[PDB]
Amino acid sequence: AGMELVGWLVDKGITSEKQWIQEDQASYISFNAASNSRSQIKAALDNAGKIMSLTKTAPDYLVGQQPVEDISSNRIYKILELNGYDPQYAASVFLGWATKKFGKRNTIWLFGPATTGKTNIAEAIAHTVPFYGCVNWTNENFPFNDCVDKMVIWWEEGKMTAKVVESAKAILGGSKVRVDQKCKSSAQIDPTPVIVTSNTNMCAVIDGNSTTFEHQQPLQDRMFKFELTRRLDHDFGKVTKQEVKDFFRWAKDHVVEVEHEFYVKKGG
Repeated sequence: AGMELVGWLVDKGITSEKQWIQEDQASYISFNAASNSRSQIKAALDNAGKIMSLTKTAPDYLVGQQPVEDISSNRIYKILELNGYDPQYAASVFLGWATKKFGKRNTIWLFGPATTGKTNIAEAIAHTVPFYGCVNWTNENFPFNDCVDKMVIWWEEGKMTAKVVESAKAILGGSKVRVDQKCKSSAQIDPTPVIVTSNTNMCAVIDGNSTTFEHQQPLQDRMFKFELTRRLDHDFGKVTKQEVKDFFRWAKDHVVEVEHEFYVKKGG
């Protein structure tokens, strides 16, 4: 119906024609059944996307709209239990994290070895959302260049530095900050749930030829830490976006009180 598509694209979280085809070819063909308007398709995709990135949030897409029958086979549910965490408890911190419920503690850190699935979970979540940012650090100058107007920020590797830590603490803590880009333009990063993935200590800040833990406690106050040790190995497979969607839906239908602390407990 003209540009009635813009409401649909936003609902499905579709941001590209190619993605549209791959996830729901049938509808692509259905909407364009009586002419394939280059110009119309383009402006719909653009309008959507502007609408998603500027006024929508992580929960609108991470929280699956379908009831979850058996969560026991969900790869995120497994890996949590495997490493000794109460699934339903861990789930609640994730849901609250995605929701900006624990103000300040706006970051989830998955610490552990290379095959423990930390990267497997983080990546599935970042890709489940319409817009996500990756904290580079290859650009030590502007490491947060890709963090504006995103629904999730994935901190995949590297180490903060003395010159960036003040900004880092704000993003990690969920506080609005402006990241000066000299003449060009000072970008503004709004509160965004951040997920960190590392095998090293993320609280250790590099300051030239020395490393410091001077910021350790402030950094620790903004995170929920998980420790993953059980090596999973091939055949476990990659957690899927659908699995991401069910986990958060399950977490919402079985929400328990969460302890506002750095180390996530394992009881249960």
